[PDB]
Amino acid sequence: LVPMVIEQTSRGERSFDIYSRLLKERVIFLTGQVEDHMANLIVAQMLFLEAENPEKDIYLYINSPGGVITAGMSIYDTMQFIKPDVSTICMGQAASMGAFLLTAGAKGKRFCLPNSRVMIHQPLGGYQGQATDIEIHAREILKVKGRMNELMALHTGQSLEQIERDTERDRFLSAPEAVEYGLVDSILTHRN
Amino acid sequence: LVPMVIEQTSRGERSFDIYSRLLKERVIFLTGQVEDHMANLIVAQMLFLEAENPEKDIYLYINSPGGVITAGMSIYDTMQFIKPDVSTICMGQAASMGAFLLTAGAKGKRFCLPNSRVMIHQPLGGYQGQATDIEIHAREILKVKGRMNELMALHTGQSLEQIERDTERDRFLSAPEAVEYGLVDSILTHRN
Amino acid sequence: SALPTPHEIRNHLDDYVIGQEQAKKVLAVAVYNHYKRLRNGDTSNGVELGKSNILLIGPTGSGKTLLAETLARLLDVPFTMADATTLTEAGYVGEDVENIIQKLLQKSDYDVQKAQRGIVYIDEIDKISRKGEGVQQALLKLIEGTVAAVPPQGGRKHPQQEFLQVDTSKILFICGGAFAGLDKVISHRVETGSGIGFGATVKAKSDKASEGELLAQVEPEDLIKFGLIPEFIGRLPVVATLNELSEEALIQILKEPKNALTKQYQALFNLEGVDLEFRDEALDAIAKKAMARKTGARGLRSIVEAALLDTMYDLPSMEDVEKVVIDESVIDGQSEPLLIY
Amino acid sequence: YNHYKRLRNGDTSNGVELGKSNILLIGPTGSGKTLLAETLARLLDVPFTMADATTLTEAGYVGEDVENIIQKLLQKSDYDVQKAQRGIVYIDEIDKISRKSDNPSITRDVSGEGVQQALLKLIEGTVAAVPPQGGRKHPQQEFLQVDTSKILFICGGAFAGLDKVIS
Amino acid sequence: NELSEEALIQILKEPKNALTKQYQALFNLEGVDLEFRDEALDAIAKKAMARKTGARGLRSIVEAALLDTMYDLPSMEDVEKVVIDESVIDGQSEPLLIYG
Amino acid sequence: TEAGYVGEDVENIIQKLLQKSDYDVQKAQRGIVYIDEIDKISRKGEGVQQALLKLIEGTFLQVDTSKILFICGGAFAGLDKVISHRVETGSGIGFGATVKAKSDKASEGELLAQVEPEDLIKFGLIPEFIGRLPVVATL
Amino acid sequence: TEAGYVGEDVENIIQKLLQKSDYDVQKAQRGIVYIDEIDKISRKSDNPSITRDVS
Amino acid sequence: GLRSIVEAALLDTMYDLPSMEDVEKVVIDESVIDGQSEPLLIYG
Ligand SMILES: Nc1ncnc2c1ncn2[C@@H]1O[C@H](COP(=O)(O)OP(=O)(O)O)[C@@H](O)[C@H]1O
Ligand SMILES: Nc1ncnc2c1ncn2[C@@H]1O[C@H](COP(=O)(O)OP(=O)(O)O)[C@@H](O)[C@H]1O
Ligand SMILES: [Mg+2]
Repeated sequence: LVPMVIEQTSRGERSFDIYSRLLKERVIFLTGQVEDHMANLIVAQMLFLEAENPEKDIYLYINSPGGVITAGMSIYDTMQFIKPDVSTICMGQAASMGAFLLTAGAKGKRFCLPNSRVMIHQPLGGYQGQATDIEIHAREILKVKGRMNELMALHTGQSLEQIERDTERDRFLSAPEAVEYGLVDSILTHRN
Repeated sequence: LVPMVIEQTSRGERSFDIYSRLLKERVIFLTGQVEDHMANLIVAQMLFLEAENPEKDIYLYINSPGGVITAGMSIYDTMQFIKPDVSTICMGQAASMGAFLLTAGAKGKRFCLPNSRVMIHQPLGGYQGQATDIEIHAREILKVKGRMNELMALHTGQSLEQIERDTERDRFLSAPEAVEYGLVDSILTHRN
Repeated sequence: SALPTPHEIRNHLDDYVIGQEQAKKVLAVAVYNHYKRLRNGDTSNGVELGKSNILLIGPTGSGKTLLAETLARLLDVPFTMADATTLTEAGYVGEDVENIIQKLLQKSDYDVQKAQRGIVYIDEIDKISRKGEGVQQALLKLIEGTVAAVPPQGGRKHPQQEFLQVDTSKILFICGGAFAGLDKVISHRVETGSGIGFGATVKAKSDKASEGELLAQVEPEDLIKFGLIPEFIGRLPVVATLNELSEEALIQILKEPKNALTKQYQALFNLEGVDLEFRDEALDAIAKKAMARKTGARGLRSIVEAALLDTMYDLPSMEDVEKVVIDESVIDGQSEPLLIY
Repeated sequence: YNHYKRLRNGDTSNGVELGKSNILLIGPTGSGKTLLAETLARLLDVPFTMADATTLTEAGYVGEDVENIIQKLLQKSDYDVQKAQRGIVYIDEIDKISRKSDNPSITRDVSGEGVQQALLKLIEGTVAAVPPQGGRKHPQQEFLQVDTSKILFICGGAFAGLDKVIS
Repeated sequence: NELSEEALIQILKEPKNALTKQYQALFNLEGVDLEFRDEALDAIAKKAMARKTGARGLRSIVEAALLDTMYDLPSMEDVEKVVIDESVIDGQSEPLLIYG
Repeated sequence: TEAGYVGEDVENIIQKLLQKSDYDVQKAQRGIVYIDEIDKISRKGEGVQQALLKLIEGTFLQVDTSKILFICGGAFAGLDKVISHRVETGSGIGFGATVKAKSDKASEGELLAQVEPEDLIKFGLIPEFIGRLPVVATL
Repeated sequence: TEAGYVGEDVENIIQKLLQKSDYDVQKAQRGIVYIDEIDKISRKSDNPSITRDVS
Repeated sequence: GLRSIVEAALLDTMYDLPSMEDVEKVVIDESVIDGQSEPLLIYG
């Protein structure tokens, strides 16, 4: 069960959920697998924060084992669309989509924990049916990989070819290795 | 599980749901597989906005992998029947039904993000039973296919024969490619 | 002594206040009428002319007080003010509404004729709307005439000892306040009802003029959504909105006025024989400082004073100095104005 | 008309003791409730004073008392109890002293029920305890006595919500 | 009983303390007549009912329609009379100032 | 006290300085008047601040309040808190950059040095009271 | 009680002392004044400001 | 409550009776309390 907390204000005391309390502070939690329901929920939160203060940073904590690719591209567009900078923090585990959303943050505001794990690979999929349909789906997923790698190279800064070679198979990287690859800008060990 | 937020005004503080708070701003979310329960619920949101103000635009954010044909067509008649203009936004994925509901939006108000995928195909169906019954259902689904294409070609501006070839089989299209077909009018990348 | 035409009142008000051109016209005719009647008790008929109250709905640090204060000082009449948040109904610890009349009589110097021609200025009307309502009910009568009972004391044992009455049907009640949120309420009634989303309109381009033009379209129905009871709004027929002080305005606000902070230092430095100048670049920096702290023009006095404190401590200890030119770096504290004699 | 008659017949030589009928004005907002009171004084030849119930509180509190109403009537009646005992009153906003559905009598509504409980004898008749002095009269302990058994008392309000109760 | 549109029009002309008689008396101080077209009064009544302001809102409506007019009126001369009309209330025209 | 009370009045102080001035308006015109005990009457009494408006504006032979400089000492009680409500800003619950100094203090005298007119009224002061105090000395 | 009210005034404290001092100004100003129950005038009112705390 | 009934029943009667002339008696009946009828005047 999610506990409740009280927030003291001028008008008095207001009760909020633990997640709701952090939402007021421009902090969104990305937990579990990435699906359409979760992604649409996070998008509504991001747009909501823009209305209250379009000039303040937004904090996005990412902890996911991965998910559907369509959902991730939806969130990536939102980060580039809205004016305020989005700070992405990886805590625990970060898969292909988690990593792609991690490097899509504002340049210079990408943090990572010392014992955090980052995993990156190429998109997955499949199709069962006639050969003509398989060819169409085969070209579709191929375009997604190229579209994702091109964006990954922009934020990381590495060349497009390097992204292809390193993403042929699952690639696990730690916090220090992420900086060299360019997936993150700094590592948070202790306050100050 | 769903976070709650508050809207501070002179009257006081009121706790609202993240999805409910956006509904006040004439924003509807279409997430997950299409079904009777979710489709009917969306219709209720459309009617409620019409009652409050029949002159303000309605925003429809679509993210779905497709679904039942009958359930999807219910929304189309609801958007075209009421006076308010309905804005359709393609986010992440849009299948035959999701794309059908996308081009059905108000002209000049159909937007789609750059990293978005759109798929279109002929409607699906089936029936097991006597031969004479199969002919009835087989003849009915053909009307649906032709009826749906006529609407797709009219809103897009393309020709019916050209659309039939495109929708004969699964056709994947990107955001810029969608504009050529006429499914959308513009692409949103950044504010202003 | 024929009262001055509104044009004159505006031209005069412009001298000490730059901007808010629409509000100036409203507060010129509105008060020219409120006094043209008082100086003519009869009307060559049996008519009983009424009163028209003014509601100044402006943003914070816009100068609502300044307009009221300046309007009274240009003339020779009593002027008082108050704060709705420091008042409450009867039976509660909160200050009673009758207290406001006391201040008015004090300023009037124990006079009724003068007090009848006074201009009270209520403030902070917002935040006491529904969900309080009781406080807004009492004021509803005072603004539309009330024979109040005020203790006749404070003027060295006033000869009148019968709870001296004061007619409140001739006092211009300029009830102001900064309605935080009204701008959004109005936008949902005059334009797209979408505040959140990809097609909404987020206010982040520092469009300080937007609120001014938005408030100009205010209507009574808009106030009902804010909480204000319909009766109170009806008592205030005249409404004048004030724009938001822009960056260009700030630099301008202390340039033209006869009592500008810049000119003030020029006057005292000239008395000692030294000249004072303020490069326009310095002014541009000051403007950004005031927006960083959002202290309107109240903080401009502390900015320039702090920047010139050190300078004043050294000028009397010098000789042959006859000119000073403040630069942009002087205000931040990294430079000292060059002494070119 | 009836009031004026009672004045001419105030001697009441006839064994009967003519009573008084108090009015209760109910009207929508902005309809003219407080306007009719101000318009009647323009022609009346007897002391008439207006008041408000949103400023009245039970006895022994910081707010106002119900006896203040009779003090305002003397200012208009040149402190003549006889004349003041044959005047008309108009209590505006009589709808704001109504219990907020507090039928259980949880607490003391000094601004609601508390004020109503103090007027039950003023509208009927009682030897009111006028405030110490609000006129030429210098002392305070005098506590001028006045009878309110021939003083009409009009009460007007808006009763926002009563329309639903009726339906 | 709640006031109706018809009642509002009657309130603007019949009452001895009507707004028209009040503003008209004001314009007589400067030696200029103030005329109010009957068709204009109907517009004001509809506005009040649309704003839910009642009789008190009438003054507000008139002030907005006669604000600019009185801003220059005392500073000018050779103006014998003014004729307000429905278009003035709508805000698509200016009151004609007859000279004489 | 109030101008209608029996206790010490504002006119009383005018008399006090008149004696020191030798009944010379020229002397009492400029002579400094330091007001002490101003930190107890501070609005939480309430009536005193209202009874001081006259003395601030300056309302026997009456002596005009032309240049008799007024001063105050320790007037506010919790000004430091009011200042932090208008100068201290940042974030609450979060990581890194977000401030995490809600139970830690840095300096008390520094806050008073950066006091703003807004903060003054924010504690309960009135415009005229501070309207005639265009300077501030932070001790 | 404060001065003016119907209650006793602080000035009478010195009068009591004079009785012990036999009206001798010198001995009077060299006496000791024990004020008991000083904890009873610790004002508890919630800033009413209408009336005064005579005690 | 009785006073309310008599006043309401005779409210209209008192508003027009003083203006009228040549009237000596008045008789109220049960129908007047319901409003269906009006109280008659015995002129003379
Ligand atoms: N146009 C202007 N010219 C000069 N000063 C201005 C102007 N607008 C605002 N101010 C400043 O605003 C202050 C008064 O604002 P204030 O009374 O605090 O408004 P409110 O009480 O409504 O917030 C004054 O100190 C004045 O210097
Ligand atoms: N029937 C009416 N005739 C003329 N004026 C009216 C009428 N009703 C309301 N008013 C106007 O309304 C104002 C008084 O309103 P008020 O009597 O306080 O409303 P309410 O009685 O609903 O509180 C006056 O300025 C008056 O011109
Ligand atoms: Mg009324």
